[PDB]
Amino acid sequence: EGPQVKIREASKDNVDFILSNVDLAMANSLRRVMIAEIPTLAIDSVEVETNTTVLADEFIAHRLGLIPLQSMDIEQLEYSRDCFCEDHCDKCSVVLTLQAFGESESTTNVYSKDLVIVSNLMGRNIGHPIIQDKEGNGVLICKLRKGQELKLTCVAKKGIAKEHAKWGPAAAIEFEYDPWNKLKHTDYWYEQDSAKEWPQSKNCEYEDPPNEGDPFDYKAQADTFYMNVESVGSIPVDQVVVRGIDTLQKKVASILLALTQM
Amino acid sequence: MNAPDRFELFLLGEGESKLKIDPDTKAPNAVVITFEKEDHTLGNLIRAELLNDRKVLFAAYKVEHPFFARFKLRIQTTEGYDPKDALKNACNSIINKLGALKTNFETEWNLQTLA
Amino acid sequence: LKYICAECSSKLSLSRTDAVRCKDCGHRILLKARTKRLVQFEAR
Amino acid sequence: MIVPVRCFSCGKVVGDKWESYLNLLQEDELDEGTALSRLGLKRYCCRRMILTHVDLIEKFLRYNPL
Ligand SMILES: [Zn+2]
Ligand SMILES: [Zn+2]
Ligand SMILES: [Zn+2]
Repeated sequence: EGPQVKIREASKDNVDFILSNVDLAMANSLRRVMIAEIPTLAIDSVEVETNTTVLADEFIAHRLGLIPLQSMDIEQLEYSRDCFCEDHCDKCSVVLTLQAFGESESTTNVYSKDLVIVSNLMGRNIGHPIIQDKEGNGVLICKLRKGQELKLTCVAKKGIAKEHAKWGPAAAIEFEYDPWNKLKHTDYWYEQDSAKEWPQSKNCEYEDPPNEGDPFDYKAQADTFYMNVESVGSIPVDQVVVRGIDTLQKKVASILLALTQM
Repeated sequence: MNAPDRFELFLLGEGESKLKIDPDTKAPNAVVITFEKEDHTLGNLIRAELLNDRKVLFAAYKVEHPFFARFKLRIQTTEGYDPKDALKNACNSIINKLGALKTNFETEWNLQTLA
Repeated sequence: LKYICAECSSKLSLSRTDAVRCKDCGHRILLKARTKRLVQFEAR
Repeated sequence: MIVPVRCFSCGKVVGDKWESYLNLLQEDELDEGTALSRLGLKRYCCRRMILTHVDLIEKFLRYNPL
Protein backbone atom coordinates (compact mmCIF):
# COMPACT_ATOMS: atom_id res chain seq x y z
CA GLU A 1 0.00 0.00 0.00
CA GLY A 2 2.82 2.29 0.98
CA PRO A 3 4.84 2.68 4.15
CA GLN A 4 5.18 -0.86 5.49
CA VAL A 5 5.83 -1.45 9.18
CA LYS A 6 7.52 -4.30 11.03
CA ILE A 7 7.35 -4.93 14.79
CA ARG A 8 10.50 -6.27 16.37
CA GLU A 9 9.24 -6.57 19.93
CA ALA A 10 6.71 -5.05 22.27
CA SER A 11 5.93 -4.84 25.96
CA LYS A 12 3.54 -3.05 28.26
CA ASP A 13 5.53 0.14 28.02
CA ASN A 14 7.65 0.27 24.89
CA VAL A 15 7.38 -0.64 21.23
CA ASP A 16 10.36 -1.23 19.01
CA PHE A 17 9.77 -1.45 15.31
CA ILE A 18 10.88 -0.97 11.72
CA LEU A 19 9.57 1.64 9.31
CA SER A 20 10.13 1.37 5.55
CA ASN A 21 9.08 3.04 2.30
CA VAL A 22 9.07 6.45 3.87
CA ASP A 23 11.02 9.65 3.63
CA LEU A 24 13.26 11.28 6.15
CA ALA A 25 11.13 14.30 6.88
CA MET A 26 8.15 12.00 7.34
CA ALA A 27 9.89 9.93 9.99
CA ASN A 28 11.38 12.91 11.78
CA SER A 29 8.14 14.79 11.87
CA LEU A 30 6.42 11.72 13.25
CA ARG A 31 9.06 11.67 15.98
CA ARG A 32 8.54 15.30 16.89
CA VAL A 33 4.77 15.07 16.86
CA MET A 34 4.92 12.10 19.19
CA ILE A 35 7.29 13.93 21.50
CA ALA A 36 5.38 17.20 21.65
CA GLU A 37 1.79 17.24 20.42
CA ILE A 38 -0.15 14.39 22.03
CA PRO A 39 -3.03 15.73 24.10
CA THR A 40 -3.41 14.18 27.53
CA LEU A 41 -4.60 15.02 31.04
CA ALA A 42 -2.59 16.41 33.91
CA ILE A 43 -3.18 18.13 37.21
CA ASP A 44 -2.82 21.83 36.73
CA SER A 45 -4.04 24.10 39.52
CA VAL A 46 -3.98 23.39 43.20
CA GLU A 47 -5.45 24.96 46.33
CA VAL A 48 -3.70 24.46 49.62
CA GLU A 49 -6.41 24.31 52.22
CA THR A 50 -3.85 23.61 54.94
CA ASN A 51 -0.16 22.86 54.87
CA THR A 52 1.96 22.12 57.88
CA THR A 53 4.80 19.94 56.62
CA VAL A 54 8.44 20.82 56.30
CA LEU A 55 8.02 20.37 52.59
CA ALA A 56 7.35 23.68 50.86
CA ASP A 57 4.08 24.59 49.23
CA GLU A 58 5.21 25.18 45.71
CA PHE A 59 7.14 21.93 45.91
CA ILE A 60 3.82 20.33 46.70
CA ALA A 61 2.30 22.10 43.73
CA HIS A 62 5.10 21.31 41.30
CA ARG A 63 5.54 17.73 42.38
CA LEU A 64 1.81 17.21 42.17
CA GLY A 65 1.88 18.60 38.66
CA LEU A 66 4.12 15.82 37.48
CA ILE A 67 2.12 12.74 38.46
CA PRO A 68 0.98 10.95 35.30
CA LEU A 69 -2.73 10.29 35.03
CA GLN A 70 -5.01 7.80 33.30
CA SER A 71 -5.88 9.20 29.91
CA MET A 72 -7.45 6.53 27.72
CA ASP A 73 -10.67 8.52 27.40
CA ILE A 74 -9.01 11.88 26.93
CA GLU A 75 -10.78 12.65 23.67
CA GLN A 76 -14.23 12.55 25.29
CA LEU A 77 -13.83 15.83 27.14
CA GLU A 78 -12.64 19.13 25.72
CA TYR A 79 -10.32 22.01 26.55
CA SER A 80 -11.02 24.43 29.35
CA ARG A 81 -10.22 27.23 26.93
CA ASP A 82 -12.76 26.16 24.32
CA CYS A 83 -15.32 25.11 26.90
CA PHE A 84 -18.74 26.70 27.02
CA CYS A 85 -18.57 26.72 30.81
CA GLU A 86 -16.50 28.66 33.24
CA ASP A 87 -14.48 27.42 36.25
CA HIS A 88 -13.91 23.70 35.59
CA CYS A 89 -17.17 22.06 34.72
CA ASP A 90 -17.25 18.29 34.78
CA LYS A 91 -17.40 18.32 30.99
CA CYS A 92 -14.02 20.00 30.73
CA SER A 93 -12.08 19.03 33.86
CA VAL A 94 -11.70 16.70 36.81
CA VAL A 95 -11.13 17.37 40.51
CA LEU A 96 -8.64 15.72 42.84
CA THR A 97 -8.39 15.72 46.62
CA LEU A 98 -5.63 14.66 48.99
CA GLN A 99 -5.69 13.88 52.70
CA ALA A 100 -2.76 13.24 54.99
CA PHE A 101 -2.15 12.90 58.68
CA GLY A 102 0.81 12.48 60.96
CA GLU A 103 -0.77 9.41 62.47
CA SER A 104 1.98 7.05 63.50
CA GLU A 105 5.03 7.50 65.64
CA SER A 106 7.25 6.76 62.68
CA THR A 107 7.33 8.85 59.53
CA THR A 108 4.34 8.38 57.26
CA ASN A 109 4.71 8.65 53.52
CA VAL A 110 2.11 10.06 51.19
CA TYR A 111 1.97 8.11 47.96
CA SER A 112 0.14 8.94 44.78
CA LYS A 113 -2.35 6.16 45.41
CA ASP A 114 -3.92 8.28 48.12
CA LEU A 115 -5.42 11.09 46.07
CA VAL A 116 -8.96 10.23 45.05
CA ILE A 117 -11.33 11.30 42.32
CA VAL A 118 -14.15 13.48 43.63
CA SER A 119 -16.20 14.99 40.82
CA ASN A 120 -18.39 13.27 38.27
CA LEU A 121 -16.26 10.79 36.41
CA MET A 122 -19.20 10.26 33.95
CA GLY A 123 -18.11 6.72 33.17
CA ARG A 124 -15.05 7.60 31.13
CA ASN A 125 -11.74 6.04 32.15
CA ILE A 126 -9.92 9.15 33.30
CA GLY A 127 -7.70 10.40 36.06
CA HIS A 128 -6.65 7.44 38.15
CA PRO A 129 -2.94 7.85 38.83
CA ILE A 130 -0.86 5.05 37.41
CA ILE A 131 0.71 2.51 39.74
CA GLN A 132 3.62 0.98 37.88
CA ASP A 133 5.30 -1.15 40.53
CA LYS A 134 3.85 -4.26 42.11
CA GLU A 135 3.63 -2.85 45.62
CA GLY A 136 0.64 -0.57 45.41
CA ASN A 137 2.39 2.68 46.19
CA GLY A 138 2.30 5.24 43.45
CA VAL A 139 5.12 7.74 43.32
CA LEU A 140 6.24 9.33 46.56
CA ILE A 141 5.06 12.87 47.35
CA CYS A 142 5.72 13.88 50.92
CA LYS A 143 6.63 12.70 54.38
CA LEU A 144 5.10 13.63 57.71
CA ARG A 145 5.56 12.99 61.42
CA LYS A 146 2.92 13.15 64.08
CA GLY A 147 1.60 16.64 63.61
CA GLN A 148 1.70 17.75 60.03
CA GLU A 149 -1.37 18.05 57.86
CA LEU A 150 -2.16 18.35 54.18
CA LYS A 151 -5.49 19.21 52.62
CA LEU A 152 -5.29 19.61 48.88
CA THR A 153 -7.80 20.53 46.22
CA CYS A 154 -6.58 19.81 42.72
CA VAL A 155 -7.90 20.37 39.22
CA ALA A 156 -6.66 18.63 36.10
CA LYS A 157 -7.08 20.01 32.60
CA LYS A 158 -6.28 19.04 29.06
CA GLY A 159 -2.92 20.58 28.14
CA ILE A 160 -0.37 19.41 25.57
CA ALA A 161 3.31 18.79 25.82
CA LYS A 162 4.29 21.81 23.74
CA GLU A 163 3.84 24.37 26.48
CA HIS A 164 4.84 22.19 29.39
CA ALA A 165 6.63 18.96 30.04
CA LYS A 166 3.81 17.98 32.39
CA TRP A 167 1.62 17.01 29.51
CA GLY A 168 4.07 14.68 27.85
CA PRO A 169 3.50 11.03 27.30
CA ALA A 170 6.69 10.64 25.36
CA ALA A 171 9.40 10.19 28.03
CA ALA A 172 12.09 8.97 25.57
CA ILE A 173 12.51 8.17 21.91
CA GLU A 174 14.99 6.40 19.68
CA PHE A 175 15.93 6.87 16.10
CA GLU A 176 18.42 5.40 13.68
CA TYR A 177 18.92 4.93 9.99
CA ASP A 178 21.74 3.48 7.90
CA PRO A 179 23.64 1.89 10.77
CA TRP A 180 26.41 0.93 8.39
CA ASN A 181 26.92 4.48 7.09
CA LYS A 182 26.37 3.51 3.49
CA LEU A 183 24.71 6.85 2.86
CA LYS A 184 27.87 8.64 4.07
CA HIS A 185 25.91 11.15 6.11
CA THR A 186 28.83 11.23 8.53
CA ASP A 187 32.43 10.19 8.72
CA TYR A 188 34.14 9.05 11.82
CA TRP A 189 36.61 10.94 13.89
CA TYR A 190 39.33 8.45 14.60
CA GLU A 191 43.00 8.01 15.13
CA GLN A 192 43.81 4.51 13.84
CA ASP A 193 40.62 3.03 12.41
CA SER A 194 37.03 4.01 12.14
CA ALA A 195 36.07 0.35 12.26
CA LYS A 196 38.10 -0.56 15.33
CA GLU A 197 37.41 2.55 17.33
CA TRP A 198 33.75 2.57 17.07
CA PRO A 199 31.32 0.06 18.48
CA GLN A 200 29.04 -1.63 16.02
CA SER A 201 25.41 -0.62 16.05
CA LYS A 202 22.96 -3.01 17.56
CA ASN A 203 20.96 -2.62 14.38
CA CYS A 204 23.81 -3.61 12.11
CA GLU A 205 22.75 -7.16 11.38
CA TYR A 206 19.35 -6.31 9.99
CA GLU A 207 21.09 -5.06 6.87
CA ASP A 208 24.01 -6.56 5.05
CA PRO A 209 27.58 -5.32 5.53
CA PRO A 210 28.81 -2.87 2.88
CA ASN A 211 30.51 -5.56 0.78
CA GLU A 212 33.96 -3.87 0.82
CA GLY A 213 35.08 -2.38 -2.42
CA ASP A 214 32.02 -1.57 -4.44
CA PRO A 215 31.94 2.12 -5.42
CA PHE A 216 29.94 4.81 -3.73
CA ASP A 217 26.25 4.18 -4.37
CA TYR A 218 25.52 7.83 -4.94
CA LYS A 219 22.02 7.51 -6.28
CA ALA A 220 20.67 5.83 -3.16
CA GLN A 221 18.47 7.40 -0.53
CA ALA A 222 17.66 6.94 3.14
CA ASP A 223 14.99 4.48 4.11
CA THR A 224 14.37 1.71 6.67
CA PHE A 225 14.21 3.50 9.98
CA TYR A 226 14.67 2.13 13.50
CA MET A 227 12.33 3.43 16.15
CA ASN A 228 11.86 2.67 19.81
CA VAL A 229 9.08 4.44 21.57
CA GLU A 230 8.82 4.20 25.34
CA SER A 231 5.90 5.94 26.99
CA VAL A 232 5.77 7.06 30.56
CA GLY A 233 2.62 5.10 31.13
CA SER A 234 -0.13 7.66 31.15
CA ILE A 235 -1.48 5.96 28.02
CA PRO A 236 -0.65 2.71 26.21
CA VAL A 237 2.11 2.80 23.65
CA ASP A 238 0.07 1.65 20.68
CA GLN A 239 -2.28 4.48 21.50
CA VAL A 240 0.53 7.00 21.57
CA VAL A 241 1.88 5.92 18.17
CA VAL A 242 -1.52 5.89 16.53
CA ARG A 243 -2.57 9.17 18.12
CA GLY A 244 0.60 10.87 16.99
CA ILE A 245 -0.06 9.77 13.44
CA ASP A 246 -3.65 10.93 13.79
CA THR A 247 -2.83 14.33 15.14
CA LEU A 248 -0.18 14.98 12.50
CA GLN A 249 -2.67 14.28 9.77
CA LYS A 250 -5.27 16.34 11.58
CA LYS A 251 -2.83 19.24 11.46
CA VAL A 252 -2.17 18.80 7.76
CA ALA A 253 -5.86 18.50 6.92
CA SER A 254 -6.49 21.63 8.94
CA ILE A 255 -4.02 23.58 6.85
CA LEU A 256 -5.66 22.16 3.74
CA LEU A 257 -9.14 23.27 4.71
CA ALA A 258 -7.86 26.67 5.75
CA LEU A 259 -6.35 27.05 2.30
CA THR A 260 -9.54 25.97 0.56
CA GLN A 261 -11.61 28.28 2.72
CA MET A 262 -9.28 31.08 1.69
CA MET B 1 4.65 44.71 31.43
CA ASN B 2 3.92 42.81 28.24
CA ALA B 3 6.30 39.83 27.92
CA PRO B 4 4.53 36.96 26.08
CA ASP B 5 3.98 33.52 27.62
CA ARG B 6 3.53 30.11 25.96
CA PHE B 7 -0.16 30.68 25.14
CA GLU B 8 0.91 32.30 21.86
CA LEU B 9 3.24 29.36 21.15
CA PHE B 10 0.61 27.31 19.32
CA LEU B 11 -2.87 28.89 19.64
CA LEU B 12 -3.98 29.88 16.14
CA GLY B 13 -4.39 33.51 15.12
CA GLU B 14 -6.64 35.38 17.53
CA GLY B 15 -8.47 37.87 15.35
CA GLU B 16 -6.19 36.59 12.62
CA SER B 17 -5.92 34.03 9.84
CA LYS B 18 -3.82 30.91 9.70
CA LEU B 19 -1.77 31.92 6.68
CA LYS B 20 -1.07 34.72 4.20
CA ILE B 21 -0.85 34.49 0.44
CA ASP B 22 1.55 37.14 -0.71
CA PRO B 23 2.92 37.22 -4.26
CA ASP B 24 6.63 37.62 -4.86
CA THR B 25 7.71 40.31 -7.31
CA LYS B 26 11.12 38.91 -8.25
CA ALA B 27 10.38 35.78 -10.29
CA PRO B 28 7.39 34.60 -12.33
CA ASN B 29 4.73 32.62 -10.45
CA ALA B 30 6.25 32.74 -6.99
CA VAL B 31 4.34 32.99 -3.73
CA VAL B 32 5.54 33.33 -0.18
CA ILE B 33 3.33 31.92 2.56
CA THR B 34 3.45 32.81 6.23
CA PHE B 35 2.21 30.09 8.51
CA GLU B 36 2.12 30.78 12.20
CA LYS B 37 1.73 28.69 15.33
CA GLU B 38 3.77 26.10 13.48
CA ASP B 39 7.42 25.25 13.05
CA HIS B 40 9.84 22.68 11.67
CA THR B 41 7.56 19.76 12.54
CA LEU B 42 5.28 20.75 9.66
CA GLY B 43 7.48 22.92 7.50
CA ASN B 44 10.17 20.35 6.80
CA LEU B 45 7.54 17.81 5.82
CA ILE B 46 5.71 20.09 3.41
CA ARG B 47 8.93 21.29 1.82
CA ALA B 48 10.34 17.80 1.37
CA GLU B 49 7.29 16.25 -0.18
CA LEU B 50 6.60 19.28 -2.34
CA LEU B 51 10.16 19.03 -3.59
CA ASN B 52 9.53 15.34 -4.24
CA ASP B 53 6.82 16.46 -6.63
CA ARG B 54 8.32 17.14 -10.02
CA LYS B 55 6.39 20.07 -11.42
CA VAL B 56 7.70 22.58 -8.89
CA LEU B 57 10.95 24.46 -9.32
CA PHE B 58 11.75 25.90 -5.90
CA ALA B 59 10.60 25.16 -2.38
CA ALA B 60 12.28 26.25 0.81
CA TYR B 61 11.14 27.17 4.27
CA LYS B 62 12.73 29.19 7.01
CA VAL B 63 11.90 30.26 10.51
CA GLU B 64 12.98 33.79 11.23
CA HIS B 65 13.54 33.70 14.90
CA PRO B 66 12.98 30.96 17.47
CA PHE B 67 11.26 33.50 19.68
CA PHE B 68 8.37 33.44 17.23
CA ALA B 69 6.37 30.43 16.18
CA ARG B 70 5.97 31.55 12.58
CA PHE B 71 7.74 30.44 9.45
CA LYS B 72 7.77 31.22 5.77
CA LEU B 73 7.73 29.15 2.61
CA ARG B 74 8.45 30.07 -1.01
CA ILE B 75 7.19 28.16 -4.04
CA GLN B 76 7.71 28.78 -7.70
CA THR B 77 6.85 26.46 -10.54
CA THR B 78 6.41 26.41 -14.29
CA GLU B 79 3.58 28.11 -16.10
CA GLY B 80 -0.04 27.07 -16.02
CA TYR B 81 0.42 25.09 -12.85
CA ASP B 82 -0.67 27.12 -9.88
CA PRO B 83 1.43 27.11 -6.73
CA LYS B 84 -1.68 26.87 -4.58
CA ASP B 85 -2.70 23.78 -6.52
CA ALA B 86 0.80 22.43 -5.95
CA LEU B 87 0.44 22.94 -2.23
CA LYS B 88 -2.96 21.27 -2.07
CA ASN B 89 -1.66 18.32 -4.09
CA ALA B 90 1.18 18.01 -1.62
CA CYS B 91 -1.19 18.00 1.34
CA ASN B 92 -3.34 15.32 -0.28
CA SER B 93 -0.27 13.18 -0.81
CA ILE B 94 0.66 13.56 2.84
CA ILE B 95 -2.78 12.65 4.17
CA ASN B 96 -2.93 9.58 1.93
CA LYS B 97 0.52 8.25 2.73
CA LEU B 98 0.27 8.47 6.41
CA GLY B 99 -3.30 7.20 6.54
CA ALA B 100 -1.91 4.11 4.86
CA LEU B 101 0.84 4.03 7.48
CA LYS B 102 -1.72 4.18 10.27
CA THR B 103 -3.83 1.29 8.97
CA ASN B 104 -0.71 -0.76 8.42
CA PHE B 105 0.29 -0.13 12.01
CA GLU B 106 -2.96 -1.35 13.54
CA THR B 107 -2.81 -4.47 11.40
CA GLU B 108 0.64 -5.38 12.55
CA TRP B 109 -0.06 -4.42 16.16
CA ASN B 110 -3.08 -6.68 16.28
CA LEU B 111 -1.06 -9.43 14.66
CA GLN B 112 1.75 -9.13 17.18
CA THR B 113 -0.70 -9.43 20.02
CA LEU B 114 -0.61 -13.21 20.03
CA ALA B 115 -3.95 -14.85 19.17
CA LEU C 1 -6.86 31.24 67.67
CA LYS C 2 -4.41 34.05 66.90
CA TYR C 3 -0.89 33.06 68.05
CA ILE C 4 1.24 29.95 68.41
CA CYS C 5 4.36 30.81 70.54
CA ALA C 6 5.98 27.43 70.40
CA GLU C 7 6.11 23.73 69.80
CA CYS C 8 2.89 23.79 71.78
CA SER C 9 -0.23 24.32 69.73
CA SER C 10 -1.40 26.91 72.22
CA LYS C 11 -4.02 28.84 70.31
CA LEU C 12 -3.61 31.91 72.52
CA SER C 13 -6.52 33.83 70.92
CA LEU C 14 -4.72 36.84 72.30
CA SER C 15 -6.25 40.20 73.05
CA ARG C 16 -3.76 41.45 75.68
CA THR C 17 -1.72 39.73 78.43
CA ASP C 18 -3.17 36.24 78.74
CA ALA C 19 0.22 34.71 79.70
CA VAL C 20 2.13 35.17 76.43
CA ARG C 21 4.40 32.73 78.15
CA CYS C 22 1.89 30.04 77.34
CA LYS C 23 0.71 27.73 80.06
CA ASP C 24 1.90 24.38 78.75
CA CYS C 25 5.12 25.96 77.41
CA GLY C 26 7.53 28.56 78.74
CA HIS C 27 8.29 30.28 75.43
CA ARG C 28 7.99 34.03 75.00
CA ILE C 29 8.38 34.59 71.26
CA LEU C 30 4.73 34.38 70.04
CA LEU C 31 4.59 33.05 66.50
CA LYS C 32 1.59 34.05 64.43
CA ALA C 33 -0.94 31.56 63.26
CA ARG C 34 -0.99 30.83 59.52
CA THR C 35 -4.32 31.92 58.05
CA LYS C 36 -7.52 30.05 57.37
CA ARG C 37 -8.00 32.13 54.23
CA LEU C 38 -8.06 30.10 51.04
CA VAL C 39 -4.90 30.38 48.95
CA GLN C 40 -4.31 29.76 45.25
CA PHE C 41 -1.47 28.07 43.43
CA GLU C 42 -0.42 27.30 39.93
CA ALA C 43 1.33 24.03 39.17
CA ARG C 44 2.73 25.06 35.82
CA MET D 1 14.39 16.77 49.58
CA ILE D 2 12.46 14.01 47.96
CA VAL D 3 13.62 12.20 44.89
CA PRO D 4 12.53 14.12 41.84
CA VAL D 5 9.55 12.96 39.97
CA ARG D 6 10.26 12.49 36.27
CA CYS D 7 13.93 12.67 35.18
CA PHE D 8 14.83 16.08 33.79
CA SER D 9 16.46 14.72 30.67
CA CYS D 10 14.18 11.91 29.67
CA GLY D 11 10.88 12.12 31.51
CA LYS D 12 10.43 8.62 32.87
CA VAL D 13 8.80 8.58 36.28
CA VAL D 14 11.25 8.16 39.10
CA GLY D 15 10.17 8.23 42.69
CA ASP D 16 8.35 5.02 42.82
CA LYS D 17 11.78 3.50 42.61
CA TRP D 18 13.42 5.23 45.56
CA GLU D 19 12.57 3.13 48.60
CA SER D 20 12.91 0.06 46.39
CA TYR D 21 16.44 1.10 45.55
CA LEU D 22 17.01 1.56 49.26
CA ASN D 23 15.91 -1.89 50.30
CA LEU D 24 17.91 -3.34 47.44
CA LEU D 25 20.87 -2.05 49.45
CA GLN D 26 19.67 -2.80 52.96
CA GLU D 27 18.96 -6.50 53.15
CA ASP D 28 19.87 -7.76 49.71
CA GLU D 29 23.52 -6.71 50.17
CA LEU D 30 23.56 -6.07 46.44
CA ASP D 31 26.03 -4.01 44.49
CA GLU D 32 24.37 -0.75 43.57
CA GLY D 33 25.20 -0.69 39.85
CA THR D 34 23.51 -4.02 39.42
CA ALA D 35 20.82 -2.70 41.74
CA LEU D 36 19.91 0.02 39.31
CA SER D 37 20.13 -2.46 36.46
CA ARG D 38 17.72 -4.85 38.16
CA LEU D 39 15.60 -1.86 39.01
CA GLY D 40 15.42 -1.37 35.28
CA LEU D 41 16.93 1.98 34.27
CA LYS D 42 18.96 1.16 31.21
CA ARG D 43 19.53 4.64 29.87
CA TYR D 44 21.91 6.64 31.98
CA CYS D 45 20.24 10.03 31.93
CA CYS D 46 17.64 8.46 34.14
CA ARG D 47 20.33 6.61 36.05
CA ARG D 48 22.25 9.63 37.28
CA MET D 49 19.34 10.86 39.36
CA ILE D 50 18.87 7.89 41.58
CA LEU D 51 22.59 7.49 41.86
CA THR D 52 23.29 11.04 42.95
CA HIS D 53 20.18 12.30 44.73
CA VAL D 54 20.67 13.01 48.38
CA ASP D 55 17.84 12.81 50.88
CA LEU D 56 17.84 15.90 53.05
CA ILE D 57 14.17 15.59 53.84
CA GLU D 58 14.54 13.37 56.87
CA LYS D 59 17.36 15.52 58.23
CA PHE D 60 14.85 18.32 57.99
CA LEU D 61 12.25 16.09 59.46
CA ARG D 62 14.02 15.41 62.72
CA TYR D 63 12.90 18.70 64.17
CA ASN D 64 9.76 19.02 66.27
CA PRO D 65 7.53 21.70 64.76
CA LEU D 66 4.18 22.26 66.49
ZN1 LIG E 1 -15.85 23.21 31.10
ZN1 LIG F 1 4.40 27.59 73.87
ZN1 LIG G 1 16.16 10.14 32.04
